[PDB]
Amino acid sequence: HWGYGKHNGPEHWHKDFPIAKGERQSPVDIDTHTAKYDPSLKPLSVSYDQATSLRILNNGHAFNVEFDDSQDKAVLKGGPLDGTYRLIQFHFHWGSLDGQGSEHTVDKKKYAAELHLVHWNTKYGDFGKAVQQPDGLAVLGIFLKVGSAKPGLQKVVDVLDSIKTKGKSADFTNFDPRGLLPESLDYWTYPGSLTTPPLLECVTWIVLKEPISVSSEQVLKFRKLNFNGEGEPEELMVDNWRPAQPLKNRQIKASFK
Ligand SMILES: Nc1cc(C(F)(F)F)c(S(N)(=O)=O)cc1S(N)(=O)=O
Ligand SMILES: [Zn+2]
Repeated sequence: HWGYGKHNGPEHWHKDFPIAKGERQSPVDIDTHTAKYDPSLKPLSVSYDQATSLRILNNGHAFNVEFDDSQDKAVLKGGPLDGTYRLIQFHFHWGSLDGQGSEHTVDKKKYAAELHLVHWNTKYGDFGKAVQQPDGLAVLGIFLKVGSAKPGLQKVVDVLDSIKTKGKSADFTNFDPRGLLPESLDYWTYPGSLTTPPLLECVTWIVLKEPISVSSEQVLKFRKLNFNGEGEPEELMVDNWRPAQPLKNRQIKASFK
């Protein structure tokens, strides 16, 4: 199965998923001097007040905090988006050390981790159908740097002990994702793909410029998770990030000057 190891990592994915070498793959390096401010971009709208979390799951490569997307509650609109995108889940990518972990990079700078809030275009009916469309998903990416603790992230941190190994899940209701957002919604956007297999090119990426700060203790607990299943040799869940891919025929647009 695909993973992030030497024999099943990012450099191997193309064999089972040829699209890995496609024309709009993610992540990418964001060259802040080449990104162009775009006035055609409408205001970004993040409406998470009615978000309903359900549970958290360790899927063997990261952990997903799932939400009830059977109704329009937590939605992302505006910005480069047309229509309404419903929040289905969020997860993170992190490193073994503070100097690495993020998937997107800024002027080649790697952050300690990266938060991905995944949303799907409601005009497609369901997530499975949305991922087969060029504009099926919108992922809001947020960088994490080590410094002060992020109060809104602690609830996630303290439940990780209960889902240490692959396949384990735990009830995770009443979690408010608004607590993971930085002050500014300034962002960069470009057409890309899922950063994990099947690497489908169905994502409109919206990466926030302002990172949130998390404590060393908080990220340390992320690093205590396991890639392996219960009762198997321990393989710490770290460095579950895909490196920057060729930008190719794409221009990254900035919402700010
Ligand atoms: N866009 C998306 C969709 C999924 C999906 F699988 F849920 F579809 C995942 S996953 N494998 O980590 O859950 C990850 C992403 S990402 N890293 O591009 O934000
Ligand atoms: Zn991701």
